Amino acid sequence: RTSPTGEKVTHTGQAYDDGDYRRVRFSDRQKEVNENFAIDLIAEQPVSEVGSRVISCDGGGGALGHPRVYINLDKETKTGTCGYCGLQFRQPH
Amino acid sequence: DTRPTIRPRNDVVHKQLSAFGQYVAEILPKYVQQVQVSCFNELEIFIHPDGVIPVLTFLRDHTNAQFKSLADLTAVDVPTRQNRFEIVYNLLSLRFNSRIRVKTYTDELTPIESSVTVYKAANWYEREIWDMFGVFFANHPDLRRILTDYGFEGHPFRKDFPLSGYVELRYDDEVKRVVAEPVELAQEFRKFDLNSPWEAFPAYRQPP
Amino acid sequence: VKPIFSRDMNEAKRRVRELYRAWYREVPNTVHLFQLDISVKQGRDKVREMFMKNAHVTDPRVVDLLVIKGKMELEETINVWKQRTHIMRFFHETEAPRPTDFLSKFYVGHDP
Amino acid sequence: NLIEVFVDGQSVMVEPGTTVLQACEKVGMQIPRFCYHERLSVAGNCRMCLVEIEKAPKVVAACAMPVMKGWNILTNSEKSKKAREGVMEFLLANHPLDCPICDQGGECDLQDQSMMFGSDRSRFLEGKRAVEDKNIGPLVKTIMTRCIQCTRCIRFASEIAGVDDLGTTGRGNDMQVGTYIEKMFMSELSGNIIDICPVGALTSKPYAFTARPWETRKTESIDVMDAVGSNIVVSTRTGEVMRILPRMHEDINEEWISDKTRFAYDGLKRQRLTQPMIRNEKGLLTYTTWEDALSRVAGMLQSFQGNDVAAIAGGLVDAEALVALKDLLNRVDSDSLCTEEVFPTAGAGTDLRSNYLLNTTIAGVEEADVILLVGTNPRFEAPLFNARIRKSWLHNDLKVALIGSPVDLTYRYDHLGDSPKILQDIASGNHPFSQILKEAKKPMVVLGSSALQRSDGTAILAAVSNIAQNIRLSSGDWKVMNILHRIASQVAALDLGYKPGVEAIRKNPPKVLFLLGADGGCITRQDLPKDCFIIYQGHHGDVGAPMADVILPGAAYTEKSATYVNTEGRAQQTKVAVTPPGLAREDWKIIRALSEIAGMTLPYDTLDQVRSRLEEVSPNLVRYDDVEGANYFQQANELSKLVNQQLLADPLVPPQLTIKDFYMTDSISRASQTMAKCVKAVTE
Amino acid sequence: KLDITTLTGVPEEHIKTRKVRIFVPARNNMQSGVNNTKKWKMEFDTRERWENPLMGWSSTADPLSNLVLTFSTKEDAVAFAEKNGWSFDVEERKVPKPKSKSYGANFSWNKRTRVSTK
Amino acid sequence: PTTKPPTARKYIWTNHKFNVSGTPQQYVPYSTTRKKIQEWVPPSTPY
Amino acid sequence: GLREIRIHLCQRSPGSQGVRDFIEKRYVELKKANPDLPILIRECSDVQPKLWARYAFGQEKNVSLNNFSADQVTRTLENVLSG
Ligand code: SF4
Ligand code: SF4
Ligand code: FES
Repeated sequence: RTSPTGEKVTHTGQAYDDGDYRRVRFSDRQKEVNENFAIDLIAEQPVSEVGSRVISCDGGGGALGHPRVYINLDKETKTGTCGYCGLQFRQPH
Repeated sequence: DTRPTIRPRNDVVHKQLSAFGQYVAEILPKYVQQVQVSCFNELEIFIHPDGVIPVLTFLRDHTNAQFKSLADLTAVDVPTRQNRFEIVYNLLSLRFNSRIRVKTYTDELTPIESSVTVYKAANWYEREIWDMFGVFFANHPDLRRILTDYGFEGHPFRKDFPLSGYVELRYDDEVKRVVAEPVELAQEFRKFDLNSPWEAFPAYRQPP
Repeated sequence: VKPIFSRDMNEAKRRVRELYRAWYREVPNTVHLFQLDISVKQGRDKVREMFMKNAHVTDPRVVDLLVIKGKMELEETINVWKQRTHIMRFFHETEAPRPTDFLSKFYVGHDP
Repeated sequence: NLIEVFVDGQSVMVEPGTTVLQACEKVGMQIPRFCYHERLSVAGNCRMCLVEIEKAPKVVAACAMPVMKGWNILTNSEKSKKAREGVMEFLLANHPLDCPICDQGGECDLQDQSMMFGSDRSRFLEGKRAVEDKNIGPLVKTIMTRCIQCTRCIRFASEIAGVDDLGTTGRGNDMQVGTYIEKMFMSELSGNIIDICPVGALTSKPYAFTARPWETRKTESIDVMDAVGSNIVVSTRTGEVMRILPRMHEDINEEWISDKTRFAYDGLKRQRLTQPMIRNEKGLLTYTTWEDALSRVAGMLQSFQGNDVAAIAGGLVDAEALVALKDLLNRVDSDSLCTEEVFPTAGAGTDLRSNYLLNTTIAGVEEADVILLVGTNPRFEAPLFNARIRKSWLHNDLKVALIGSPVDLTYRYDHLGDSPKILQDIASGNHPFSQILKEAKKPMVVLGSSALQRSDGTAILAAVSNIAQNIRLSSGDWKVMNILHRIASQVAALDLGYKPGVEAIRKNPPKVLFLLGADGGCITRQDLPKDCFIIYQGHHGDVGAPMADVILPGAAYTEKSATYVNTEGRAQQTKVAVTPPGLAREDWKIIRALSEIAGMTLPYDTLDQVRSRLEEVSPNLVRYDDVEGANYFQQANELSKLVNQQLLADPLVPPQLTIKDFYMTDSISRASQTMAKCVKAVTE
Repeated sequence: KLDITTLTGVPEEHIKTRKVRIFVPARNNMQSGVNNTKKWKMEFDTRERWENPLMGWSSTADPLSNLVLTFSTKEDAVAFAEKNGWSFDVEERKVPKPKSKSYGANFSWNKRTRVSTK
Repeated sequence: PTTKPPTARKYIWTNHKFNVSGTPQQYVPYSTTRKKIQEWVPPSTPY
Repeated sequence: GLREIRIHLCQRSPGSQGVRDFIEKRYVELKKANPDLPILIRECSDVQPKLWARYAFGQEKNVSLNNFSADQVTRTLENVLSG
């Protein structure tokens, strides 16, 4: 997204205001902005359905992932979300 | 204990060092205040500051103590003691393949006799001690700043001296020279409190 | 307590005067040697100012050490161990004057 | 009576009943523990305190097992070490690997105790358990997967908080801790369960994910939200208040702080006054330099003198600012220094400090046997005071009677009623509770300052004083008369001599009114001359700021080293944790600079000089952590007896009746989004 | 009275304006360990920490912002402050009172102490 | 890389860029956080 | 004229015993005689008792009450009230 001033808003919700003098730093130079918003990317990821009451996520790749954490799926409305990865898992109804 | 994790300890050297420490204490009761041997076999002799030259001379010339090499002369600043600065002399005896530490105490004002006569290496070490901590050494051939800047003020290694210092340098066009200005850090050195609230070593517990 | 050099304050004052004489006589040469833009009076004024800064001391031991430090600075100045900037560092120039009036400090910042 | 026990061969004398852990603490040994808490009932469930006693086959629980004479506690024996290692292994067997994402990380008792007493590897080749989390409110983030079933939260809620909501559900490894039904744990002291929790199962929702413990800088300070005077530790990182943690003070806050105190720091970052504001030609406040604002105020001060210039003291103001403003008003021959809180001025008034102080003191509550509460709601008015009363009732079985609207106080009391005439009945002896008071050996009477705000406040004070007098005549140095103030500044202002109430300003409308941190709204533009000049000096712009000709940005309590006096008269000084935002300065500095500009320069230029002047006014305001003893009860009683006001039939309804009335009280709380969320949660 | 102020090298501004606080650090309420709260410590008054315009990093000019000196006893800290001529405020150490604890009281017959749940 | 292609990921760039220092596309440092202390808004209605 | 009177008496200091007796007996009568006048009573520690008297336009004069008998303290107060 882009601010009304014309400055692209970072994924950290930061955009130099119109009254901000610091905006001059991008006068003749581009504002480095990452164009893959992480929050949107995980939202794309589908919610896995695992019958087991408790599932464990390592992030994939074993030692190349994150510390293994066990997620409980008792909550019916909510979907178990990985603490590190953020992947959502559900228990089939 | 045993197994690779534990460090092997040699008791023979411990006994030898304890015996030699008693030897030194008996020979020099006038100055030797305390003798300790660490569990890692390092003999330490605590001497009254007046005995810096006599004790070192004995430890250097005596036939059974031929510590003819001043390995390192340093100071430890402990602000909780009246004599905050602790001058430590590390010696080496090639003849007996052993090392010893002479530890003495001093104040911010009380002078300490220079050991240049005993060890010529002491010159620059004592210069460093004076420059970093401020321990004046009496009868020193040339006591002056050795490591700090020429016009520097204060003793940096003192525990009460700020890590970033009090002054900073920069080049000023108006004066056409490098000028000293009060220190201003763009990012303050972030002090991290890491000491755990739980006691770690029961063996070194100070009773209340 | 063992005196550093002087047993009494009168002896210490003797050392202070000796140091002051050396600094007073060295100032003209120092201006020539480092080609300083200060006047001989300015340097001698600074010397007196620096001596008068530590004029509240009463312990002969402290006075002795102050003289020793004063000697060391003189030795570096005489031996040209210091550089032109080092000599000029005594004369704080670029540093903006910090006011003393409370109302001025109140405007300047949160300075206590 | 002391029995001689030995810890690691070292003889130590302990009173009979001392637990093994306490004796080890006496010799300097802190036995590892998770469930045992000094202020919570002994549980013995964590099993981490197991220690070996010489000539004993089985290790004992030091947290529970009482010592016996001759026992040699082998704290560092092999049995004890192995017991600790095994128990830690069991604790960590099912504990989730959440350390990188656990807010407790870096300050976790589990982590440090594992590092110091536990092993360095795991043998658990099976799968760990996962527990569904339970919502308990908008303040405590709950991850029950990390719970170690220490039962500290349950015991705390059951005894200190007094709300029997938390509990264990199920049995065995499937035992889950939390309310069986979906219920919000509502308490004025609920936040402390975050601290008591050894693991990161319970975490501060606002502080969640914000910062780590090692980086945060700690600044010990005093709370100003209430008049309890709770000692707090302001954890600040990179010049920003990150969280507020309790500071141990057995006499005042012990180890607990109110939820408002813990989660009102967010208000300090919203609606803040930064630059001096003066009103333009259009009549709108506009930013200006300090010079212009101070010059305008000084010119107005020169224009009018006497009662034309008056001051309304606020609730979050400090003693230094109070004395500075007092001297400034004296310079123009003005004594109309009024506080926003009304304390009966009849009789002794503010001349005797005992007339407006909790003479019994917070600690004395534990020694009291009968406490009579008159028109007050201590649960919300002073949460820690109510907690102390509850502690005494739980242990000392202190009888409690409340003459007021029947409000939950986390403890059962004798509701005499809400009509003030019950005070007359007790004084006359017709009421049986008067007989109960006669029998009592250390009876304590507490009168809420809220009741004093009533128009018959003088009559209420007279009735309470008469009851105390009757107790004194019927019956050491025990104090009976006590007043619970709800405003921190009020005590200091009354010590200085500020008029307790804006009635004097109403009597003589001031052309120039100085609102020093005053956002109560008692006096409006309508209550003032049409050409009134209002100078509001506050840290937040809440109420006085909109109705102000010149706004002087002030410093918050975390932004200045200032003196605040609690309701027990114990002077306490805050410390600077962060510097005031924008151009805001310390309040006393602002007043002194204004005096210099006007020409009536005050005789102090440093904090030390200002506090010396404070001693010149009242010496008790420089003796920190000192509860001075001044009785002066008979004199004040006689002076009060002189005037006879009429009690009103209006029931003694405390202003705060629910927790919704507790969350948002002061300007900081009103500007606190977290407190607003709490209000919304409790209302809905 | 030892006067090392002239020999310390500290600028005069940070010799007079400074307000040393001698105190024993309080126990972090989050943890239960007391090992940290065993030695007296000396700290200096906190001052302005503004924001660096380029990055937002907190900037300070206080040279003594991070100086914390531990001392065995309060007298040591007082003496050290006197030597360096820093105004020092001392906070007396607060040791928790010994508290009588009884597991049996949890199951009292006629006392409030009786616990409702375990 | 022809024999063993690297694992393809969507977030990986589709066009490698050389060091752009000294070019108008250079990177300028800035803060990624927001304002910490919100200020008070004076009322827009004259008293 | 005189705006307020501050009586600083230490709790146990024997020099303050006379001031204590004055407060115990005569102070009630004095307060009745001078209702409007704030007779502020505060406590000192390890310092001689004093009688600060605030006058108009911020003027104060402290009267040492060290070892002053109740009659003497009353006399000093009367003089302040009687000029
Ligand atoms: S509670 Fe402690 S041990 Fe458990 S995950 Fe959090 S930091 Fe790690
Ligand atoms: S939630 Fe925390 S305090 Fe409650 S039982 Fe579990 S570990 Fe203990
Ligand atoms: S602390 Fe001893 S069993 Fe819990």
